[PDB]
Amino acid sequence: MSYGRPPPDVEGMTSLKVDNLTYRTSPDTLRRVFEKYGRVGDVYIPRDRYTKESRGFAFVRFHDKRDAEDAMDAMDGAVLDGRELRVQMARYGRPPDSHHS
RNA sequence: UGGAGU
Repeated sequence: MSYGRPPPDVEGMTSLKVDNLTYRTSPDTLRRVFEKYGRVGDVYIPRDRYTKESRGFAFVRFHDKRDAEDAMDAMDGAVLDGRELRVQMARYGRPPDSHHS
């Protein structure tokens, strides 16, 4: 079982974004950790789709404004080693293509 | 480096 192609509603929701995954974090943790604030519409990683050498972040996505600004006002900048969280609103949309030619 | 999904 996998995401495949989860259809969001980004055209009518807050579409929050989160990043700054530590050298020991994963999207499954980023989900259980940000799900407690309310809900998450997606939690996914570009992982260069075939090289995964980046993984320095995991683009999580929210829909509730009140739960998106709260998770941001309650976890971003809560760092203690040089990088723990970075969360703010998205202003950029899904890729049409970045992995083929 | 703010997303490369069948």
